[PDB]
Amino acid sequence: TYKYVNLREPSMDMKSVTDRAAQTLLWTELIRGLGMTLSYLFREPATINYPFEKGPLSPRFRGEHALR
Amino acid sequence: VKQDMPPVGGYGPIDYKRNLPRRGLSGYSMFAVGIGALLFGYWSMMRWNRERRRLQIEDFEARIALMPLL
Repeated sequence: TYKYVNLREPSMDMKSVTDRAAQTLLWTELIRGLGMTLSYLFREPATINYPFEKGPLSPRFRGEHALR
Repeated sequence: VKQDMPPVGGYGPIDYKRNLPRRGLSGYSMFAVGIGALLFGYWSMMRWNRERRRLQIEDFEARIALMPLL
């Protein structure tokens, strides 16, 4: 009913240590973040063109008061 | 009656786990690529610098030939 978040122990072998040193000296995860921003550059933006393009609403919407 | 209910078979799967695909090469590959790039640059620089030294020597001996009239 619970999980140990952030308790994983890093490895020690020469290949994994060389991989970590290469990531340190060459900045791999910074390139990953750059790639994620570059992916978000090529998507369709979710911006509507107000006032020609109103946002969606519901029939239950509460706004100005009126007398019937 | 009519209400908001799930269907008989339920809905589809919904993910809740961290997904990091671990894309990339090993450290040996990138280090070897960097070393090869360094060696190629060093070789090209050695060739162009030797040629530039020869050109500079030629220009200097041209000035040596032109010196006494000046």
